[PDB]
Amino acid sequence: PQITLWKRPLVTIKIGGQLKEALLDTGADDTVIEEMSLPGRWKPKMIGGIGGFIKVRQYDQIIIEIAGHKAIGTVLVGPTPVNIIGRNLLTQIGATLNF
Amino acid sequence: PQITLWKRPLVTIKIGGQLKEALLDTGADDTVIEEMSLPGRWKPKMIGGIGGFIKVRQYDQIIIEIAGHKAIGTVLVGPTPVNIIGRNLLTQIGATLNF
Ligand SMILES: CC(C)CN(C[C@@H](O)[C@H](Cc1ccccc1)NC(=O)O[C@H]1CO[C@H]2OCC[C@H]21)S(=O)(=O)c1ccc(N)cc1
Ligand SMILES: [Cl-]
Ligand SMILES: [Cl-]
Ligand code: NA
Repeated sequence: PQITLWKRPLVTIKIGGQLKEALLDTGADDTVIEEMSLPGRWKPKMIGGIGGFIKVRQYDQIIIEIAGHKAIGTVLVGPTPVNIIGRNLLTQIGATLNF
Repeated sequence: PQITLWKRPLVTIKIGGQLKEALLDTGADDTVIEEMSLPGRWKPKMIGGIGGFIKVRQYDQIIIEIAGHKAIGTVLVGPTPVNIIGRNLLTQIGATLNF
């Protein structure tokens, strides 16, 4: 698709068999989702955003569908205000910015 | 251009007579620039992201040149860690996300 930006670029994602809404976020290096259970081990990570830094749980090699496109990669879990799809998975679904 | 997302989508902007580097950020509703002076009136605002909120100054009807394309709109000024071009100005330069 070609998504304009007059509204937030929200899409449906599917992770752990559950549908969620997430924001396609070219300003995010990494994908960060609200608290949920994921399989396997996690590693610590700190990410910094507009109000400061937060701790998240880093899960690698997680299967996630984004707007109908399959991705398998790193998902950070923590107190993000909205689910955000960052560049690590936007590249997997072939997304580009165009103007 | 077409900008891939392997790296942060940074561009040069011109604002208030100054050249700055900024991030093309589809996850940002509004444009937020590090501290600088701008002409005219402003009003205080709080904006929130990962990490919490910051206080900014809201200036309306500001012209910015973004990668060579002129746009006008609201610019928030305050202690953001990165200059961000948000959707309010991305729309004006015809930016889309494509996959
Ligand atoms: C979290 C989003 C809903 C909103 N943010 C835009 C987002 O693109 C920020 C934009 C951003 C970018 C760098 C630093 C601070 C904020 N990215 C971000 O927090 O990404 C974090 C996850 O990946 C990491 O890579 C970047 C920092 C980490 S925001 O910076 O909080 C913000 C909120 C409101 C406005 N008007 C403008 C920006
Ligand atoms: Cl605006
Ligand atoms: Cl349009
Ligand atoms: Na003004």
